Amino acid sequence: YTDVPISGMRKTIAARLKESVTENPHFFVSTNLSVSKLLKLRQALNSSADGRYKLSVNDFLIKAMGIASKRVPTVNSSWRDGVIRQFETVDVSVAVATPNGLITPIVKGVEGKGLESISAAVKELAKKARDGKLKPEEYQGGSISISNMGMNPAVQSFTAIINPPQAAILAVGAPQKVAVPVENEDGTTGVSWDEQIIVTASFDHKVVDGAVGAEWIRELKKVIENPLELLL
Repeated sequence: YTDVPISGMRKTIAARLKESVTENPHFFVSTNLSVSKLLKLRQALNSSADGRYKLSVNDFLIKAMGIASKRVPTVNSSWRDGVIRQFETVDVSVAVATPNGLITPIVKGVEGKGLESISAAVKELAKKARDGKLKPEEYQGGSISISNMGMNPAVQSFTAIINPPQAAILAVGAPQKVAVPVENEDGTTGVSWDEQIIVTASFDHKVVDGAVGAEWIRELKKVIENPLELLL
């Protein structure tokens, strides 16, 4: 009936996603991260401030992605002319939802940067993405991506398409209350309510195998569920 035409900008993104799904054989690895200690650490770090900063879960996730990509360097790679290009630093592309679609500004040098610097760079790039004032060197590049959907409480889990020429992409669902067993100080078991987040990582099988993706997911889960390991 109504036949509004394609903008032309959508055609390049459609061809790019076509390239991604036709040259990257994707496989997904799902996990559930417990963030009950991460939320307490974020609450303490936000309460011990004078309005200098404001921390979110995405800052801890980007720092944990940097730590996990430094520990497993096979995921921090690409696919080039007969050659695998392996980087040292973790450059994390963060997806920002604008009314003109999707853009991925890059936070450069994630490992050894600082949570306040990460929060400042994410806020700068997000407000500049909403104003539409970016340079091509700010959204062209990166070694790993992350898609965030925590503001929507309906999305329990979702998958994402890998932006070429990267090798992996993360997808973070809304937190939910999951029943987790607990021992009391006597012999019986109990019911405790834990805040869990379903995290799905999509890997390219030409670069990352299933054991390498499982090791990356295990290190990410370790750094998330033990928040004091973000110091190291």
